[PDB]
Amino acid sequence: ELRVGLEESELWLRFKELTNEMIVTKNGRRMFPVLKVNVSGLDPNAMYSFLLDFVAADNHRWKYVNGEWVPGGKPEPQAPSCVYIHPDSPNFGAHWMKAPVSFSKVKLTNKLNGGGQIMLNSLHKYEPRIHIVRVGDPQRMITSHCFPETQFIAVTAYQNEEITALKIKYN
Ligand SMILES: COc1ccc(NC(=O)Nc2ccncc2)cc1
Repeated sequence: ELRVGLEESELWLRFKELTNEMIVTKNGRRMFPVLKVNVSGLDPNAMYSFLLDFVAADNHRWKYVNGEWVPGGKPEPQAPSCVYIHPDSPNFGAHWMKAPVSFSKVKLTNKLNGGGQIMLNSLHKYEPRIHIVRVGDPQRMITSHCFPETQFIAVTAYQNEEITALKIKYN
């Protein structure tokens, strides 16, 4: 069976229990933690591309009030459908399964300033989602995994000083 497992889930849950935050900027900002997954049950002989996108978790935005994240208004129009193509794409199942698949280079932005960056809206919650696309397939078969442990709010600046401190402590 195809299995995609989250690497460093215990790390992710340390941020998740504070409510996790990722900085978005004009020129784009790498994530911490980095999304990494382990893969078993691909055809080692076949070729596949790895794609990553970020799904809006809620029909509302968030605000940090008295040290607490709370619903903070009605959402902004959905961010334009940005997909990050893993730079190893396309590759053999053997390649993707031999070591963890890391999205270390993905950049999160609040401006449509190109550069393969992902456009997010500040104060909105997103869930990372990975797609495995089989190359040369007339059925264009795609499998999609979501990672609820990796949920975060996009911010132009950190709200929770504990998050600001965790980020320094573990990075
Ligand atoms: C809850 O206690 C934990 C403490 C540490 C981790 N993992 C961790 O820090 N990983 C890491 C890897 C490489 N560079 C920096 C950090 C998980 C749980």
